[PDB]
Amino acid sequence: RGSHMEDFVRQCFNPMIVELAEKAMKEYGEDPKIETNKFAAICTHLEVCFMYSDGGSKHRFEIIEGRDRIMAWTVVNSICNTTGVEKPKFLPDLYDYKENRFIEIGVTRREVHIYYLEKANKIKSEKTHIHIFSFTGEEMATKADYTLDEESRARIKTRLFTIRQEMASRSLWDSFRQSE
Ligand SMILES: COc1cc(CCNC(=O)c2[nH]c(-c3ccc(C(F)(F)F)cc3)nc(=O)c2O)ccn1
Ligand SMILES: [Mn+2]
Ligand SMILES: [Mn+2]
Repeated sequence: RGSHMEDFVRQCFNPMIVELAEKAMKEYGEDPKIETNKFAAICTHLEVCFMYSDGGSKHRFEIIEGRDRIMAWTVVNSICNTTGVEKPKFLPDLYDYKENRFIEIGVTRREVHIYYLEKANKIKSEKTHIHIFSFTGEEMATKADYTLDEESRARIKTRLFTIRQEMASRSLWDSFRQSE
């Protein structure tokens, strides 16, 4: 199954980001060859998480996304057990040592409010931080604390819009938006 979407996502994203997305989808029983929109979304979320951890100081974050399930949970346990913070029900994306909390990164093709409320209804023990970026260039964070510098968030927003543009130039953006 040779799709324009798959070749585009391989030309658009870092080879390592691509490999991590592939491993994560296959672990979840999904096929990147034939479920290509989801492959692109997973790559995008990955790159945003990495970009985000690159903001701030150097020892600041611990990266949870992009690991295998078992080691990601091992790090989450080490975090909770050394810092005393409650253990979250679901695997988050990062941990901020500077503010001592987990961070849940979201990336949506819809309005950021709906995505935020969705991600908030499934974490009832609401001690973790939610930060949502949209494809159109806005964002929303818990208690209005956007964690990072303005320049770092701006780099992320520019990147998401460049992805969206380049997708739309190949007429793949419509199928991507109308797929979430
Ligand atoms: C959810 O199923 C999955 C899950 C995995 C590994 C664990 N996942 C996350 O931790 C995660 N996953 C997503 C996500 C997943 C799929 C889509 C899709 F495909 F619908 F566009 C969009 C967002 N967003 C996040 O913010 C986030 O933290 C691997 C594969 N599939
Ligand atoms: Mn995650
Ligand atoms: Mn996330």
